[PDB]
Amino acid sequence: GSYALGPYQISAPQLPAYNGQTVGTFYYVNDAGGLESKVFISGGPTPYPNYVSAGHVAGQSALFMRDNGISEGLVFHNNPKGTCGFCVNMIETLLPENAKMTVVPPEGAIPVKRGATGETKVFIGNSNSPKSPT
Amino acid sequence: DLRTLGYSQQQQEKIKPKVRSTVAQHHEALVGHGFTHAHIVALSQHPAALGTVAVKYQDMIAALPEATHEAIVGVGKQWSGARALEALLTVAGELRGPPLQLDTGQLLKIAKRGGVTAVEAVHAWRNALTGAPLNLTPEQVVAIASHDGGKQALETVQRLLPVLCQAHGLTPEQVVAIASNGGGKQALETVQRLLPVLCQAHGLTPEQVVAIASNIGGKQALETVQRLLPVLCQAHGLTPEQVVAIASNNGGKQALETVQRLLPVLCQAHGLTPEQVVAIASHDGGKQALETVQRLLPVLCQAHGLTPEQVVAIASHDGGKQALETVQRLLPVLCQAHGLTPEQVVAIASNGGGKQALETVQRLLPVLCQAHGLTPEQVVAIASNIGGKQALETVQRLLPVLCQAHGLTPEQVVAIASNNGGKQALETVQRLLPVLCQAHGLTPEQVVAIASHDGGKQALETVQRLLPVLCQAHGLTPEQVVAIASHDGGKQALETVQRLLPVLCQAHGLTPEQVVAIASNNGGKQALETVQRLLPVLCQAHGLTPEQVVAIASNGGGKQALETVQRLLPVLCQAHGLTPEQVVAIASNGGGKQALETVQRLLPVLCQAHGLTPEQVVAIASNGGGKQALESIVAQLS
DNA sequence: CTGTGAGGAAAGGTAAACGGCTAGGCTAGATTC
DNA sequence: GAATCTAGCCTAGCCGTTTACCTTTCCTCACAG
Ligand SMILES: [Zn+2]
Repeated sequence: GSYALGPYQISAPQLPAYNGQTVGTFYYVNDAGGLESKVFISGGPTPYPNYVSAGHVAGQSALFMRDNGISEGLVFHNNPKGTCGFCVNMIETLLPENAKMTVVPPEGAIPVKRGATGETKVFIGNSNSPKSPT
Repeated sequence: DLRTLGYSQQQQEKIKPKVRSTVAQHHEALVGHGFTHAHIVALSQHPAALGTVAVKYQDMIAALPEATHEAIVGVGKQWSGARALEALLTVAGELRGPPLQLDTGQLLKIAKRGGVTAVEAVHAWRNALTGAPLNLTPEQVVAIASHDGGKQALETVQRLLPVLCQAHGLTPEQVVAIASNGGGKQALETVQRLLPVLCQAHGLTPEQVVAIASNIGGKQALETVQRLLPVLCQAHGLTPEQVVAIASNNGGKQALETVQRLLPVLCQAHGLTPEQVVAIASHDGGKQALETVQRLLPVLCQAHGLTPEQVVAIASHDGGKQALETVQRLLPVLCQAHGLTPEQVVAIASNGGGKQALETVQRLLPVLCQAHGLTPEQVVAIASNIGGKQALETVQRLLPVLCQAHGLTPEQVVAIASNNGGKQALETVQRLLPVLCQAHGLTPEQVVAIASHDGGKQALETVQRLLPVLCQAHGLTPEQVVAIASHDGGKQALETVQRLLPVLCQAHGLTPEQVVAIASNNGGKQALETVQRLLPVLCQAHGLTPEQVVAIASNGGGKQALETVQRLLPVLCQAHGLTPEQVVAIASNGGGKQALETVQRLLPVLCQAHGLTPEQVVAIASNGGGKQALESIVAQLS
């Protein structure tokens, strides 16, 4: 994507790895123009080990966006395969009442498994709460 | 004068003025013999029959032990009522022996439908009829001599069967079918006179000519076809099959003339494709339907909604004029007082005899809704079939008895009655439920499932007749018999299975479960016959195994699928690069013939103008609903 | 070194719905001898 | 009058094809015994 407002243009630096887990970026602002990728790479300790999306790279936003970001969201990905099908669903619950999701690089346009659609949707506005483990 | 005897005003008005004295004379004797007032009123079209029945009745019962009052009244009210009975009192004894073993019902039917002349004609020439060179079974003789105009078809058959069967060349059953209708002598003579001319100049096959001449009113469709085929095929741009279909019904001459007169007017002023006109004019009373459509299309399409497609749908059945007039008369009162949508009324009226169904619905909606507790949707579903009036009248009478004396829910009764011929199914269930439940060990649910289909009465009778023999001598569980008998045409499937199981299981190496799977669908008899005919051809000429043939045939319309596979395997495998497994996969679902034709028609386009490989279109077509996806999801959106 | 949770998508599978044909009966009016 | 020929209108039974509503799979960028 190349469209967004606020004190920043719309582009991300890419890291070609092909190995490892994932590299991602984020662009969020609450009251200042401060923003960074927040060194999000893969899954670590999260208070939701039961939801598979909680260890995927996109789903990690829930933590620190439910806490801080009622605003929209911007992401870019370094895995050129496509957005997992587990996060096409299952992602809408784990945000506040309204938020936005963004696009993946054009390289990840060769999906082989179920789901995995390119140029992911905005992923706006579901109303239920993430469920407590156990 | 007849009021003292106890006749109502309407009954007195029905009787002709000059025959009331005869009723006042022979009323006491008839009442003593056990006749009702309605029977006496009906037995007055023939005044001379009253004295014959009153004086000679014990002899009638002695000669015809099983005869009832209704049969005697029906026989003795026609144009030859007295003389037919007086000949039945003298020929019945000789007609019951050889060569024709005739029962009471056949004698009564032949008398009532043919008269004294037919009775004596059958009595005289029985030896010549049953013997060489004719060799006619008694059933064929009864069928021929049971029409108004008999004693003339028999002599014509005797004189013309060898000539027609030797020179022109026709199967004797074809001649019998031609001669088994009113005015069959004229039909036979006209066929003999006009068959070569129609088969040589106009290029018609003999089967079509026989089909035209196998209807009451022949000798008029053949000459009209001969006169009007070229002008219809040239000026109006039609096809010979359409003309044959138009002329292959009762009064086809009138239909042909009306089509010639009114095709341009309907195709220009109103707006209607010629196919719709042909569909309208392809039923009995076609000219009436055409003229009524021309008269009533604008008013119904403007003042009552009712798009022209619905009007054409209504008018495309036998008696389509009465249905249109009844719809025009009863749409407002039915949609304004009983709370019914116009689509429901159209669905009710789009069947044979829809006027009676509409009248019965108007008469019986409130009583059924407020005395038995039925939703209007249930009544509409009951009344939306052929003969729905009888179904409604039978439900109104037999609902409480079946719901109390047999422990059946109203939903089951509604499901039984919501089918063609549902009047007979309810009576058969009432008669045969205890016997089937006690003497054979069947639950009521199985009986209801057997009876909840078209022709369920025959299915129940066949199940009762054939359950022990199939269960004991062939090693079949009762569940398999129920599964076979559940579908439409269960009697035919059961008979075909009983006839064809051993040779299929022995000469072809098929297991009984495969036969059960083949015969457990609509039209399973045709599938069984086609499999028996085509298994060795498909397994040797082409590379196939019996499992693939069984999979193809284990579906609705398996005969068509098998024939289409046989026709289209080399064409698809030698021009489009498809392996036989893929062709089998395409054809192993419902509507497989259409799927194969669509794939053949649409593969080049989807391969040269959309960027799709063959395996992808095969995968789309391999699932149920292949024509819809290939024809309107991948070929119209782009 | 091979087998585990939440959440709406597509996809097999049986039944219900929607068309069209064939065989047989009964009544009223017209036509021929 | 005595027999026979023509048109319409109603009930049952059988054979093919398309559509609406349930239920059994498939999906990782994680990890444990
Ligand atoms: Zn994911």
